[PDB]
Amino acid sequence: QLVESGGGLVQPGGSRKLSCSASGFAFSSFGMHWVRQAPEKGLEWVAYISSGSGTIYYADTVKGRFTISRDDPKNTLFLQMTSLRSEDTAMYYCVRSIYYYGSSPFDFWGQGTTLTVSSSDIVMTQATSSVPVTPGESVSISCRSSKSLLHSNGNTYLYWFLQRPGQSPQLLIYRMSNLASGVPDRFSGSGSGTAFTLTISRLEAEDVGVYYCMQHLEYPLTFGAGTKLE
Amino acid sequence: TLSAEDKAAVERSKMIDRNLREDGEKAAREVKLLLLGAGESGKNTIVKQMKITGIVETHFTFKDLHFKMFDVGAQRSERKKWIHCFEGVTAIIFCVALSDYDLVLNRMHASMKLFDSICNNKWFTDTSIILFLNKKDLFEEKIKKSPLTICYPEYAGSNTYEEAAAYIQCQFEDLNKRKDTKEIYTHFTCSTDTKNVQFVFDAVTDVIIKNNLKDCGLF
Amino acid sequence: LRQEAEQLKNQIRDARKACADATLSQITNNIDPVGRIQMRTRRTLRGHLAKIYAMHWGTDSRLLVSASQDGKLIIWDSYTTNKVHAIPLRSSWVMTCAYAPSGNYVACGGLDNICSIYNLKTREGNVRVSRELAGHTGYLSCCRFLDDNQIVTSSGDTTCALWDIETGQQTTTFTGHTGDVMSLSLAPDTRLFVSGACDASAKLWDVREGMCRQTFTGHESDINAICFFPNGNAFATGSDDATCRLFDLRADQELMTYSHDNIICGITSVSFSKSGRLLLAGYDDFNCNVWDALKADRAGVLAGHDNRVSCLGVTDDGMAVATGSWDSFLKIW
Amino acid sequence: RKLVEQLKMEANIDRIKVSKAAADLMAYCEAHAKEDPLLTPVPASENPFR
Amino acid sequence: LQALKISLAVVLSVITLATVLSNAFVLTTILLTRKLHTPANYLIGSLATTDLLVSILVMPISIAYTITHTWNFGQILCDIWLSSDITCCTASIWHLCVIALDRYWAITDALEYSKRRTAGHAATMIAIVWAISICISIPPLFWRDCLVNTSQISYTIYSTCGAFYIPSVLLIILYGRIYRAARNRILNPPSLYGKRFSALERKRISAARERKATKILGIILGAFIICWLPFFVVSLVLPICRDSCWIHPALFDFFTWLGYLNSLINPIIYTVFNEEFRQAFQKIV
Ligand SMILES: CC(C)CCC[C@@H](C)[C@H]1CC[C@H]2[C@@H]3CC=C4C[C@@H](O)CC[C@]4(C)[C@H]3CC[C@]12C
Ligand SMILES: NCCc1c[nH]c2ccc(O)cc12
Repeated sequence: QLVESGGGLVQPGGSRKLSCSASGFAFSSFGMHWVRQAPEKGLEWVAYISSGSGTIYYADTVKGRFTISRDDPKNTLFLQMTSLRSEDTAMYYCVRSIYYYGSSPFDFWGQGTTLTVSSSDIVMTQATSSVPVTPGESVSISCRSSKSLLHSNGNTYLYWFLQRPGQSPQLLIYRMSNLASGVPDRFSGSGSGTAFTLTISRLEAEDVGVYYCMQHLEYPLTFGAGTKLE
Repeated sequence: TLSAEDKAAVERSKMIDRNLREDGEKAAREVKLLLLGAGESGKNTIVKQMKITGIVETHFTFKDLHFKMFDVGAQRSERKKWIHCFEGVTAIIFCVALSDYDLVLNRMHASMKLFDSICNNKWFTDTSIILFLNKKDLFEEKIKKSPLTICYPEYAGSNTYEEAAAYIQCQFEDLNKRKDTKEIYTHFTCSTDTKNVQFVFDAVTDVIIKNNLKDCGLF
Repeated sequence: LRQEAEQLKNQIRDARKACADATLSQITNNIDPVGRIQMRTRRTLRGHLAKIYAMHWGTDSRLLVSASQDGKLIIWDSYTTNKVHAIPLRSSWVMTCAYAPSGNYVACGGLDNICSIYNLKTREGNVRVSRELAGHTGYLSCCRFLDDNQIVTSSGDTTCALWDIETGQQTTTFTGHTGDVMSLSLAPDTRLFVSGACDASAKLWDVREGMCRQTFTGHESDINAICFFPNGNAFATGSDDATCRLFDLRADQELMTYSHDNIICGITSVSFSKSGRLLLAGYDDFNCNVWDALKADRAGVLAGHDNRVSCLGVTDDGMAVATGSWDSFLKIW
Repeated sequence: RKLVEQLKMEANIDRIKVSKAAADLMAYCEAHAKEDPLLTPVPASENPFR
Repeated sequence: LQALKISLAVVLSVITLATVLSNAFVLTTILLTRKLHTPANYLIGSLATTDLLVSILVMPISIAYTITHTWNFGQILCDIWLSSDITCCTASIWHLCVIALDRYWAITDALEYSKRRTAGHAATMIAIVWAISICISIPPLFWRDCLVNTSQISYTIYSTCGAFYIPSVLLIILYGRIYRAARNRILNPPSLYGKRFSALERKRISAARERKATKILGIILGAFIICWLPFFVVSLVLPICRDSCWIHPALFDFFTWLGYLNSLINPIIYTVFNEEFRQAFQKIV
């Protein structure tokens, strides 16, 4: 499980340390990502650090200002934040990921903490803003990207995340073809270059939420506008 | 070119390579020793006193050297199918109880045959053997009444441990068909605390020195 | 009763001779030879620092597990050489490894009688011992996964054991051999399997019935390798006598023998290609020879190893062949 | 004492002529010949190992 | 009379070709034989590479110059040739010294040396040797026929010392200690033999091993001494031999070529006596 602490009220231009404690898994061998969600918008990737701190990446919006570090002995992940802007207000999520053939990156997401302050990336599009639904009705969600996700190696790097109300996003489908462990086999994903869709058959309870489509071709990572089911 | 996931997988592979290199270095620094001998040859007590269903690994350290001893006495199968696994052992510890010269399998002859097979095994051409003569106290207490001629008809002279255990050692060494390439280290075991460990350390150091000399072209 | 067994063995020999109306060599005379075959070392898997004795290809033809004396199992991505996983072992004396058909579990073993079971899909991420299968009194020789719940094991006890992974108990014990078992091979349907033994004979067993069905003889030394023909009706064997023999379950007799005058070393590993026309076997002279399963001719030689070829395997689709060796390197051809 | 009954049971199996076995093996090999990349070299595009 | 020139040219050409071939064979055997991947074997490979540099970048020009005795390549190439010759010869000598140091450590304090003996340590020693050779060979450029500078005797003394005498005495001391340790083990082994305190069988092999070790060490010492000393003594004394002393140029060139022959001799001595090197050579051919 992942739990975050360090949130609160910070004046613009200040600094606030954000920490993520990892337990129940080999945090050393798991890659870590920071994703922030504004109170009225979708997810947004912040920074990524590889296992062993051998590779560190930041988004263009947080380049330099935000620094990400790891401390394996305490199984804790730190994100040094300085010179915060007004737009930086968002709920930060501690994401667990591991990279290997057949792996499921972004499988687990932390509870997250709410942060508030006083006052050439791949474009992901989700025209289907909302779709009212009821149990027993099939659902199709369409996601579009400005770049073809079919890599030369043959792997289509597309990720689907479902965020229930009051809960952090959970991995739904990774690489457009593999369902995350524990996810019911109901969900299915398929598509072609520049056009991807997510289909849900015979919807029922514990399905209400917001579906986000993400691409993992190269950093910075981007998320779609999000399709809301109600 | 490699994608982000491919690059992360490559980085994970390189980290695994670093871990493998570290583990291999740790294994190389530590010394691997093979234990052989009969069940009643005292090897059990030897392992028990050197500890500072299948094979048993005994890891111990002495004077900065990490020693790991493998007890293959529990393997009731022909050695040639799995003996090759220990080709890289620096030295082989062979335990023989001198009191078996009058026992019934003549199990001393069986121990001699096992030593011959191990020594002349094609896998242990360059592997030295550390011979441990166990139960010397019982051997000397019993030889004064039971002559050693029972096991070795060719034996001549007074039946005392001083000139009997030495003769046993010479007979054991006579099995060497390749004396030029390998060496045998013989020790006498008592109710000591660390003298056996000291002898093992000295034998390992001598083997390392001889290997270095051979690499230098000498010996 | 020892008098009756000899007479009935003579009777079985007479029956086998009677049913041997023709031979594979004679009938296959008109079959066009496969020709001279070569395979290049497309991938050289580096990272092992000790002798490699076993390997197994995954059902996806991409992931393959290897075992070395370093006490660590390395899962290799054959398409990119990347090490998917590194699994420390409780005992460095590991001689066999198995890859589950679903790819969720991996097993291994060696001088230690316990056959360790490892899960590659753990929620913790790091590979942990799923369960230890203890009960064998002899060194483990080979491992093969029937499924995520059922595994067949062969050891030096002279008896092969069937283990239920969920409970860890020996579901079935196979007895009848007179020597240490050195190899195993599961049929395409997994219903039947065969194991090689030091008694110079190969015994066919039925998993469901839990008893022997056939026994094959003809080898002069210990049988070290065994693999089913892709069709599942025949299997080849390798032995120290430097000869490879093909046996058919239905015929219950040898079909072909693969040997050469200049090959004096034994065979350590044996496998069949997807079509079964090419027979690939390892040897102690640090090279691999491909034998025509029909014409018995040496189609080609896969050289490049330095110390000794110990394990050999073919992908599920036959795209490539990966051969391990004692020099701590696996080469994919 | 049990090997004797094991061999009693073993003696009851049916043995087919070696010619039929050879014919079946040749048929399988020729049917799967085109499915063996080892037998026939494949273009670099199809073979994943470069 | 003109036949001597062609004879000298051809003999020197075959000598340098054999040197290059032997050094390249040793280097490729080391590279292609993983069994020979060892820090000591890394030092041997570095010595082989230094010999290749000597026989490629210096030997052809030495052949061209010695036979003609006239430098037609100019001063710009003369400076480079002299620097390369000096640095490569110093590197070879110091590589021999480092190999002797490694052997002495592995024979005397093998327990600690095993921890200390790593590929990084061999690389560090090789870098130190190369730096010493550079500092020996770079000076001549700054201070000022193609010959080593002899305007000042201080540089002569420093270069000769650091190139031969210091490495020579270091090598002699190290190999004497190695010989003493080897003979002590052969004749005074540790009391690890129980009651051994048939003896003729052991005495025969002991004497054979002692003779083999003595012969090997004598060969190693000679191949350096009687090869470089005749060339270094003259190189040292000639600058002092200003007016009351002289030597024939032909004898000086002969001493130079005898010293160069050390490059050819080194791989044979350093690989033939090792079982692993001989096995690798047999595997290659
Ligand atoms: C071409 C040149 C450089 C090669 C010179 C090699 C010389 C120095 C080698 C070859 C064989 C060696 C000799 C062979 C045997 C012995 C053993 C002992 O009784 C005294 C030394 C002595 C006599 C050796 C001394 C050095 C020796 C003479
Ligand atoms: N070719 C050997 C020349 C050489 C090597 N080192 C030297 C040092 C001083 C000197 O004068 C000459 C040299």
